[PDB]
Amino acid sequence: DDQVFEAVGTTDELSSAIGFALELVTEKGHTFAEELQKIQCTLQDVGSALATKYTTFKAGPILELEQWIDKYTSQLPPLTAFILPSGGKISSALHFCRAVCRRAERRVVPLVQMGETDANVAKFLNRLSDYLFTLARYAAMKEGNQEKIYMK
Amino acid sequence: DKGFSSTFTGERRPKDDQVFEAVGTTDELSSAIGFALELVTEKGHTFAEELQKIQCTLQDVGSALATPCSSAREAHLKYTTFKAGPILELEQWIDKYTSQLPPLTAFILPSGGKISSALHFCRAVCRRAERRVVPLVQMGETDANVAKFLNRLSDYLFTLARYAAMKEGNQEKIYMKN
Amino acid sequence: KIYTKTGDKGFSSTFTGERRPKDDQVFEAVGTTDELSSAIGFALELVTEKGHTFAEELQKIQCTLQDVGSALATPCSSAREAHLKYTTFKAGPILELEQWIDKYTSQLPPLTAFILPSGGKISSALHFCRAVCRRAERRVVPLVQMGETDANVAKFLNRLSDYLFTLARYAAMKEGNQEKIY
Ligand code: B12
Ligand code: B12
Ligand SMILES: Nc1ncnc2c1ncn2[C@@H]1O[C@H](COP(=O)(O)OP(=O)(O)OP(=O)(O)O)[C@@H](O)[C@H]1O
Ligand SMILES: C[C@H]1O[C@@H](n2cnc3c(N)ncnc32)[C@H](O)[C@@H]1O
Ligand SMILES: C[C@H]1O[C@@H](n2cnc3c(N)ncnc32)[C@H](O)[C@@H]1O
Ligand SMILES: [Mg+2]
Ligand SMILES: [Mg+2]
Repeated sequence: DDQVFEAVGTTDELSSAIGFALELVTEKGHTFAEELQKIQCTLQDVGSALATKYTTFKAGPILELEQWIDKYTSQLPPLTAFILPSGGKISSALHFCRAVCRRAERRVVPLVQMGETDANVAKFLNRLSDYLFTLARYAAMKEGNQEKIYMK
Repeated sequence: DKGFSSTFTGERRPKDDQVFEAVGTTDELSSAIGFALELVTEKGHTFAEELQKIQCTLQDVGSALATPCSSAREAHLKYTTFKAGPILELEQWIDKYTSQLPPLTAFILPSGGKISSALHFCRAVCRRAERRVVPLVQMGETDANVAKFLNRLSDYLFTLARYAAMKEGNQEKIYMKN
Repeated sequence: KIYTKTGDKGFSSTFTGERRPKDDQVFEAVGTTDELSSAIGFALELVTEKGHTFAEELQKIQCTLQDVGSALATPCSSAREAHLKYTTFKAGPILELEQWIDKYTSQLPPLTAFILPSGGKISSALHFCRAVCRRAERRVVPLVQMGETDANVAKFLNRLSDYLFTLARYAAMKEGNQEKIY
């Protein structure tokens, strides 16, 4: 079906964007680079899961992401408004990765609502967007960059 | 719910609604512009300020797209009506750059320095957003000025790409048949 | 002024004079093609040094993608409704792409594994180009199922994805980056 190819291509697109983003880390040894590579592998797993009456998609990564998300929010100031995308090359590419990921979630949702894919796949992509947002904020913080908010 | 989410007026729709594709593509555009902006190394450039104003305006179109006219109460009025001011700004800025650029006579390929390339990418993403917003406008659900703004933003990003290539002294590649 | 405002109400022109809404399948394939070309254009500027052959090949693909856009914007049905010519797409670029694919393929270690997009900035950037190129192919195949666009256009997008993948492996190899596996 053409819906499935669209889901798999958009998940591929997400993974490739994360790959480019990762190439933006200058110093090695950053734990979130390890996390982004684990996410790339999980993304290959959701791409396999989408091609099938639907295959079982392990719920493990969902908890992993949630744990990482709590880890980074614990170090961040409370955010209460919309931020403009910025805050270092890493943070910007991660916000682009975030938006691409939400496009992927929209491409997967019809398949889940039709019974052709495990709901855990959409749940994983939904939480992956929140992880991408919180991580962008954390990278901007660790570089000492503004985090510009607009309101009016 | 999972698979579902809400509009600013309280309508709960499945995550693949026209409005969610619209606001998400508006988000993708704002973020592409964000990376492009992180590519200006030298500070004080006025077009950095312009791209940031555009990011704000885009957050405003995001609110407009998330408030359908068919469900907009009175309190929501200030979001359904999208004043045309930002559009005029774009027109003015384009005129500003056009007086500084050589006359354009051929098809340009995306090129001309990292900023210029990033802006051509942003333009393509902008036109995708325009395609995702037009269905809402032609249905009566979002102010036409939003599509008008995105349509002019495509031309702004194009002339800005050209200006950046000029100021870096990089020469755009021209389309060549065969 | 360079803008006309004839698009301000959501409508636009194909190359046959027809006026369709901006969300039409032809405009979706033309835009996705436009986008792929711009992504290749940005990748083209991660080349550190001068005079790479694959940079010339990419700029050429860009030209060919302009020609793809032109073709896609000329739907065959409106071509016989408007008494226009046939608007063909030649096979030259596909055969060329296949040649370049062979040239790189023959130089890199075989691969049995699924690789993660990575391998340096050029490599990862070309993998992004590859995903976008596939999206273009997916936007074009409905147009050929309906008989509006020559099927060579789809085939060329499909061998362009193969070209970009093998070029990313080739860039990763020449850099000494190793593509990550899992
Ligand atoms: C879904 C799918 C995709 C999805 C998602 C895959 C993912 N998990 O990330 C997307 C769109 C991302 C994709 C991309 C690609 N894929 Co694909 N894909 C498939 C498909 C349908 C199943 C893959 C899968 O998930 N299997 C289950 C998981 C668990 O597989 P796996 O056990 O780990 O092992 C696989 C690989 O080792 C591969 N393998 C086996 N023999 C060979 C030989 C060669 C030369 C290669 C390269 C790989 C390979 O096949 C195994 C089974 O799928 C297969 C077709 C099939 N085999 O039925 C093609 C297939 C594996 N893909 C293929 C290709 C060509 C590619 C791309 C290079 C295409 C491109 N231009 O983008 C890229 C690879 C880049 C990358 N690594 O990201 C070819 C590989 C053979 C070849 N001619 O090179 C296959 C066999 C399709 C075909 N019939 O030609 N793909
Ligand atoms: C449409 C929409 C979007 C659109 C864009 C809207 C825009 N203008 O840019 C898109 C899809 C881009 C989006 C993205 C995000 N959003 Co949103 N979005 C909404 C929605 C449905 C309406 C927003 C709106 O335009 N309101 C009107 C404008 C004028 O309000 P405003 O005065 O400027 O004030 C708003 C902000 O202060 C916001 N706010 C309150 N708490 C928080 C917390 C955070 C972290 C943020 C970013 C904002 C925020 O709430 C106010 C009213 O909406 C609201 C839900 C709702 N309000 O019913 C969710 C909502 C604001 N979004 C939310 C989230 C989580 C996000 C994302 C982080 C999602 C993600 N993981 O990527 C990003 C943030 C992007 C950014 N800041 O750059 C949460 C925020 C609260 C929370 N739980 O943390 C909400 C409340 C939805 C929810 N129940 O989870 N969003
Ligand atoms: N948002 C878009 N996405 C994809 N293709 C488009 C889009 N808008 C226009 N097109 C196609 O590309 C061509 C150039 O678009 P262009 O923006 O120059 O004109 P327009 O938007 O129709 O009118 P205006 O001059 O008011 O912008 C059009 O003739 C049409 O083929
Ligand atoms: C923050 C707001 O974004 C919207 N929203 C929820 N999920 C997605 C998605 N995957 N893509 C785009 N927009 C989404 C909802 O309106 C939510 O309230
Ligand atoms: C690697 C797998 O990708 C699938 N495939 C082929 N073309 C596309 C495309 N444009 N987008 C997404 N998936 C595609 C094939 O079915 C193949 O098995
Ligand atoms: Mg236009
Ligand atoms: Mg024009």
